[PDB]
Amino acid sequence: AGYSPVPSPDNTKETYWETKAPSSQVLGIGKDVSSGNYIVASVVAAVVGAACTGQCIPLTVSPNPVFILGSFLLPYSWALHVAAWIQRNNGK
Amino acid sequence: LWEDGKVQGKGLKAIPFSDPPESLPSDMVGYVGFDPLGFSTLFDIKFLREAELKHGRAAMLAAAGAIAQDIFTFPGVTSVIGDAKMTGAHDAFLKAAADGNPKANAMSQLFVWIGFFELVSMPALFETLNGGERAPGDFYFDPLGLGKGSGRARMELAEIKNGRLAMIGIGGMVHHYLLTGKGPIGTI
Amino acid sequence: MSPSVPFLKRPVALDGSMVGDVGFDPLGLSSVGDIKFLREAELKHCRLAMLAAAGSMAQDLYTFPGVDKVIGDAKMTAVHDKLVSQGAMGQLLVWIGFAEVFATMALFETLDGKRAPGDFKFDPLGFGKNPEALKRYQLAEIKNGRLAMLGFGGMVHGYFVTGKGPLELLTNF
Amino acid sequence: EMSKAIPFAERPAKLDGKIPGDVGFDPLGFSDYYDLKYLREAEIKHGRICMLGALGWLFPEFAKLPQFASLSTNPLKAATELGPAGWAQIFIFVGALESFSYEKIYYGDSAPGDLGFDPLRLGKNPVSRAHYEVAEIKNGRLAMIGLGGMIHHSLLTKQGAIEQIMSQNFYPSGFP
Ligand code: CLA
Ligand code: KC2
Ligand SMILES: CC1=C(C#C/C(C)=C/C=C/C(C)=C/C=C/C=C(C)/C=C/C=C(\C)C#CC2=C(C)C[C@@H](O)CC2(C)C)C(C)(C)C[C@H](O)C1
Ligand SMILES: CC1=C(C#C/C(C)=C/C=C/C(C)=C/C=C/C=C(C)/C=C/C=C(\C)C#CC2=C(C)C[C@@H](O)CC2(C)C)C(C)(C)C[C@H](O)C1
Ligand SMILES: CC1=C(C#C/C(C)=C/C=C/C(C)=C/C=C/C=C(C)/C=C/C=C(C)/C=C/C2=C(C)CCCC2(C)C)C(C)(C)C[C@H](O)C1
Ligand SMILES: CC1=CCCC(C)(C)[C@H]1/C=C/C(C)=C/C=C/C(C)=C/C=C/C=C(C)/C=C/C=C(C)/C=C/C1=C(C)CCCC1(C)C
Ligand SMILES: CC1=CCCC(C)(C)[C@H]1/C=C/C(C)=C/C=C/C(C)=C/C=C/C=C(C)/C=C/C=C(C)/C=C/C1=C(C)CCCC1(C)C
Repeated sequence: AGYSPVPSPDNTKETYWETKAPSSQVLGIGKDVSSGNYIVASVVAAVVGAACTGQCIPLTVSPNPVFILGSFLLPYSWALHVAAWIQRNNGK
Repeated sequence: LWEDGKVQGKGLKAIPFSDPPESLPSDMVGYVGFDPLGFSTLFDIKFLREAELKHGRAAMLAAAGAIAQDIFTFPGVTSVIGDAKMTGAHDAFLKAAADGNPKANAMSQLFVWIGFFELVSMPALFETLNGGERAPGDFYFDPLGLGKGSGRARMELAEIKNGRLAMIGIGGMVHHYLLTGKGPIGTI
Repeated sequence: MSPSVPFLKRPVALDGSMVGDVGFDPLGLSSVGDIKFLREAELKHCRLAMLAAAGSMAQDLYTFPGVDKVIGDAKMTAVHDKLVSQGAMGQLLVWIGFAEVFATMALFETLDGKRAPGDFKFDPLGFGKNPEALKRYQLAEIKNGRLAMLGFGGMVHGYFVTGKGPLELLTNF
Repeated sequence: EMSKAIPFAERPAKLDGKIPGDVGFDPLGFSDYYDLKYLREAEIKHGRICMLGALGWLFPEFAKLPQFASLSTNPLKAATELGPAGWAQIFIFVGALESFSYEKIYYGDSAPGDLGFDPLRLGKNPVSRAHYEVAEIKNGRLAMIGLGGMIHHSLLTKQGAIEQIMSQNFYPSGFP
């Protein structure tokens, strides 16, 4: 009980949840984004990332930087659609 | 011409022996009581009406454009796409784009701009589905103020009916082209 | 609502307070992030892009003595590429980076609420005093900067398509 | 007190015969341990899967989509031949369908197997609805059995069901 208080970064809120969905403070900068916005973002990111990955699957010795960058949207789309589900069940 | 009892809505029943689904609303413009396969039960009628109006507008444009292309083609397009009609013109423009003629990027420009409008309007569909003020199809684009007040009833029903007719007509046009190779005018 | 896009709801973040706010955010990019940060970015881009557009036109018209020998027939991005080797672009980068470190301090102040976005207290000739004037000149700055972003994009991409600078292009087409 | 299915054994306590497709058949007593509603939903889903599977095990032997004409009449060989992209699209379609089932199971209460899919409104008449519920359960059971048999027959003979019947190689030669 004598332990020193644990320092945490500024603006650290309580994110623990036993509800159906987290509190939308889990989504940070995107907490105020709409669920429809997240859905469209996830679909667009999935399509673009899949296309840019297919444009690089037989990787050459000089891959396109824009295709490399866009391929990171397929992993991004997963988080986007998770956020979409979170934001649909939190009222938005 | 809302004519809720004559041309749309209320007891209007396309199929006398089978009643319409409970989900289908009578208040929607163009309600003849037609939904035998119960699509309205499966999907939100707001989404279906947005889709119907978008399809009707695209098909009306496509039919009018097929007629216009068959009767007239702008000065110079013949140089870039030879003689091409209907979907042949689409394929020809894409072909020339691949061939490297900079003049043949019409379809790419069309896609860019139409997709820009669709991307910026998608939130409108989401807001409509989320119980927003917007009706399924109204984009508030009435510059000339043609449909204002009394006309709205007939204008909306006319839009839907002409759009359905154009949906059928453009399909007929495209398939007649695929078989005969002619245009909407050549066939007739 | 949304006067700009009449078929979309007014953006939640945008209340119409800021200059040049026509409720334009169809994709909802103001919901993500802080609107002060986005306004600082917008004014940075506005000023940079309008300087860039005026510079493109002015380089097309006039060039300083002895630059023709260094750059040859290069225009626009070709001038960039040519003078990176010479070292001009490096010196510009050094000095702009100095100014931008201090602008980093300014942005950190803005996010804390101390500084209004885009306000560096740069008014030598003293144009903006009549609070009315500054209120007009702010709207004019935003509008001209937006027009200039679009204009510089058009100039650079016209150079890409044709290889001609803005006014040289406009003369012949 | 006594099971209908097994007249010489006592009726399972949870299976009182009220639920559709109940004849008191539970010799190993799954209903006592596991949640009966979950079991009913699982049975209905398996029956639907196997009804479609049994139909599609034989349909390609009668007609094929023009795109997949080359693919073998053997359903397993056709599965191998389809390729990742088409299988990925089928998987996405199935997962989109199963999102609704996920919602109805974990975040909703409803009649087992009720996902709201009744576009043709064939279930409004209560008597026809009862017959259709029992018919769905029983056709699903028969399809489960038949499709398991079909999968094993295709494994053995390396041919389609109709082809196996026509060639009359009903009997095995050993393990593959
Ligand atoms: C709809 C159900 C169905 C049908 C119509 C068929 C049809 C067929 N199967 Mg079978 N099969 C089925 C389900 C079915 N199967 C299932 C669910 C499995 C397990 C996954 C199998 C596993 C299987 C294998 C492994 C093989 C077949 C094979 C065959 C073929 C030859 C059968 C044969 O030789 O019978 C002979 C019949 C018997 C030996 C009868 C079993 C012996 C006991 C003593 C019978 C007891 C009778 C008793 C009264 C039953 C009820 C008692 C209870 C009420 C207390 C034939 C096309 C063969 C094949 O195609 O080879 C290429 C083959 O090798 N099947
Ligand atoms: C008014 C201000 C001014 C500016 C802002 C400016 C900017 C730049 C830049 C931009 C980054 C470059 C890259 C550049 C390059 C050269 N300048 Mg120049 N210059 C200015 C003034 C003069 C004057 C007065 C002279 C001169 C010259 C040269 C020569 C010589 C070439 C040679 O002789 O081989 C070269 C290579 C001399 C010359 O020859 O001019 C006929 C000369 O006398 N410059 N100069
Ligand atoms: C604030 C302040 C001060 C200051 C200051 C300063 C230095 C202010 C400088 C302001 C400037 C340089 C503004 C420039 C705006 C340029 C625009 C809008 C260009 C648009 C181009 C377009 C649309 C285009 C185009 C085109 C395209 C795309 C295609 C091309 O083929 C050609 C074409 C042309 C047709 C002072 C010094 C007074 C002191 C004061 O105490 C504080
Ligand atoms: C929900 C709903 C709808 C619906 C629907 C639909 C589409 C319903 C579809 C139902 C289907 C396709 C049912 C298929 C059942 C197949 C069975 C039972 C096969 C058994 C095979 C056996 C026993 C075998 C075998 C064999 C084996 C194993 C070995 C072989 O040697 C011999 C043999 C071949 C005999 C619609 C869309 C109308 C909407 C409406 O609002 C309600
Ligand atoms: C551009 C392009 C292309 C293209 C293309 C395009 C644009 C293709 C478009 C195809 C279209 C629009 C097809 C429409 C079919 C409509 C049917 C069958 C309606 C049936 C209605 C019935 C049966 C009604 C029945 C009845 C009902 C329901 C109600 C009342 C009574 C009645 C009305 C009789 C390609 C494909 C060539 C490729 C090319 O490389 C690029
Ligand atoms: C500029 C400078 C001067 C002095 C000091 C200072 C630190 C400031 C320094 C700054 C340096 C900076 C900011 C460097 C930044 C560099 C960065 C971020 C480099 C990133 C490189 C990443 C690369 C290639 C990634 C390529 C990825 C590939 C192929 C992936 C492959 C694949 C893809 C894309 C899809 C299919 C699967 C497969 C084949 C595996
Ligand atoms: C994943 C994979 C790996 C390798 C194979 C393959 C490529 C096909 C692929 C897929 C495999 C799949 C989907 C396999 C599925 C297997 C299936 C569905 C097997 C089914 C087995 C069914 C059996 C025994 C049923 C036995 C029924 C019995 C006694 C009934 C007896 C009864 C009678 C006679 C009277 C009344 C009482 C009672 C008990 C009902």
